[PDB]
Amino acid sequence: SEPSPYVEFDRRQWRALRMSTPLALTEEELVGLRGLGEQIDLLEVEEVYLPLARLIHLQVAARQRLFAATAEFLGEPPDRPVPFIIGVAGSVAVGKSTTARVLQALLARWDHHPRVDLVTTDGFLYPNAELQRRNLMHRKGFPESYNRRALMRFVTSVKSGSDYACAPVYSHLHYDIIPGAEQVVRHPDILILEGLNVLQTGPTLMVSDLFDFSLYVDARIEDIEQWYVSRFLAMRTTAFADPESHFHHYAAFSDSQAVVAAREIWRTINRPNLVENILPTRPRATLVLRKDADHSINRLRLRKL
Amino acid sequence: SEPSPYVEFDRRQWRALRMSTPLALTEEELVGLRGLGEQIDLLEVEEVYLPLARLIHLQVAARQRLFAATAEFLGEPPDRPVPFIIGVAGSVAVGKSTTARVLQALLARWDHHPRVDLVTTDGFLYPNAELQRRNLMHRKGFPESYNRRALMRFVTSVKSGSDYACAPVYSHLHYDIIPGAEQVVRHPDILILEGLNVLQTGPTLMVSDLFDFSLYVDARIEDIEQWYVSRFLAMRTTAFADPESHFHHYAAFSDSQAVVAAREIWRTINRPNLVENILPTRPRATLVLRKDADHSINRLRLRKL
Ligand SMILES: CC(C)(COP(=O)(O)OP(=O)(O)OC[C@H]1O[C@@H](n2cnc3c(N)ncnc32)[C@H](O)[C@@H]1OP(=O)(O)O)[C@@H](O)C(=O)NCCC(=O)NCCSSCCO
Ligand SMILES: CC(C)(COP(=O)(O)OP(=O)(O)OC[C@H]1O[C@@H](n2cnc3c(N)ncnc32)[C@H](O)[C@@H]1OP(=O)(O)O)[C@@H](O)C(=O)NCCC(=O)NCCSSCCO
Repeated sequence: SEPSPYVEFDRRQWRALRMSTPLALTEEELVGLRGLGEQIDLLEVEEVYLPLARLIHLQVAARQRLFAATAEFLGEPPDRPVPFIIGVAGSVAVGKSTTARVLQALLARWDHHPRVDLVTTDGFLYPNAELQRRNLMHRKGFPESYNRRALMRFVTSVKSGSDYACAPVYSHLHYDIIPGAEQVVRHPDILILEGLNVLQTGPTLMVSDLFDFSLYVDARIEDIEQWYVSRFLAMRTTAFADPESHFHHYAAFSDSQAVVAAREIWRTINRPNLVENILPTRPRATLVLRKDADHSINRLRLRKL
Repeated sequence: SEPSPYVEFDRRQWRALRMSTPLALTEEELVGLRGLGEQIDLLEVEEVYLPLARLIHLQVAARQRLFAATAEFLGEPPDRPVPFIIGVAGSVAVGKSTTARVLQALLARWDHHPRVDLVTTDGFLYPNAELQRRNLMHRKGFPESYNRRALMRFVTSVKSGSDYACAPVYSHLHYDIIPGAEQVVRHPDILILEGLNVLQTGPTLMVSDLFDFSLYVDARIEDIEQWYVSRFLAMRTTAFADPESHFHHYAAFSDSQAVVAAREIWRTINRPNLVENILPTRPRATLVLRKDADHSINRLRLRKL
């Protein structure tokens, strides 16, 4: 009685689209792809990520057909397909990075055996020096803190079938970009771009306009704040514990101080960014994975149109 | 030495992509599709619109393949394809409406014989009453003067394979929407949406996100002002001449007054709208037809990626 471009699913419903897709991941390999605080088990990989993987390959061939028509039209000469670009977006601490890692492993282990790369956009973040100069240290993560010009070049270069294309490297440990570090990407079959900012749209063409498929990992804003604070507290004995950690001073905080500090940074930087720039981007993602307070994925929204 | 998602053409180059596409339009039929002030001849239809028509059908099949994958995935039941939506955008008086009419006739006369409809977005303009109430009479044509909610419904409804979907009707003569008038669209093979506003992007999903192909008819902003003023002067003896014309008072203007009036409305309403909302939309169109001062199409920009 009122059409929608979306189709909504239940884990029970989605679970059924797996068909007879092979589970090529061990419980040992899954654990190494897992992020701090993530609750993902093989059952979810089976129940949720397998159908998603199937759907994606179905479309990788169908999309390769499209560029064929434009090629047949322009009447140009291949054997090297157009890379299939996938964008993964989500809030900080919502688990998008884990989702991206699983998705890569799952896709790379497919009969025809593709070359699946994964690049995180934080490598296109301006160096801390440039941020201070632009007065954006307090806005790290916002669309302005990234070198969107460079990011666009990279993706354009890769999808154009460039032989070699490389990107800068970000160190979460040093909270800055690594001097002289490069991530090289040579003609991949599927490139996964993961970032807070990736689904952004605008006046000029943007990276989002070059995606062939996009995932938005969603959760309740109040639940993410919890995951964030939790992770923060747990990093006192892991990352912050390292002397080279930029936030080594946090390691000594007490459960009490830590929760305060964590909440401050959240409502001050991460929350505004989520509400203002990331969330407004959800409507356009191809697939939206809605997570529950327990980190469990129980609802899925697919773009049929 | 720096990739781009576009490919630029010369009329000579583009002219060559026609291959052996049949010219099924008479010089008599072309004239009836022509707009006041337009200089389009069969040569241009042959030289420019024929390759474009070929390219479009190439992609209509390739795109139908894509929805097939999503269908095979969801494992649903067809014989009635997903309508192929084409958006045509451009400034007022740039000729987009003529371009749209030619494109429709050209496409509808193709071997397999498709059902090609054409809807103009001005029918989704709020009635003059609603505009006055919202204080937008001076902003007729801007994105806010349209009922984007209704427009989105319509297109969504049609692409969903709706049996019947209908739209309101706008009268250029009465400068308002016709009471009780409906344009009915029954499961078309290709729906062409033509409007100033169609390529607009935003926070939520928009009509532009549902297009499968888009044309942007471009020209020099200074040349359009000329075409506009010219047309205005010529409408004194055509449209404005009719007693029922909302702008019947303009028919009596002298060449002098008319040019003044025309220029006022231009720099006041149409130009701002062009610069502010329409032009910023060009980068995203699939095909950009650049017209020359003589109304001739001499350059084409295609989105390869
Ligand atoms: C730098 C930036 C923009 C990075 O955004 P991301 O999208 O990468 O954040 P996300 O939550 O997805 O983190 C991705 C990975 O990066 C890890 N990570 C994040 N921050 C740090 C860190 N400081 N040290 C070590 N690892 C970190 C995080 O644990 C994930 O690892 P795994 O999934 O393998 O377990 C963001 O963390 C930031 O700094 N935002 C504003 C300032 C801020 O939040 N400062 C607090 C610093 S201590 S708190 C925990 C990280 O926010
Ligand atoms: C109503 C609106 C938004 C319509 O925008 P459109 O995109 O349809 O304009 P566009 O230039 O593409 O016109 C499309 C057709 O609509 C015709 N047309 C435009 N205005 C009128 C009119 N007032 N009376 C009769 N026909 C008209 C025009 O000649 C085209 O016909 P053909 O291609 O078959 O020869 C626009 O004309 C408008 O009113 N804009 C702001 C106010 C304004 O410009 N007022 C001046 C009124 S007299 S001047 C000539 C039309 O601007």
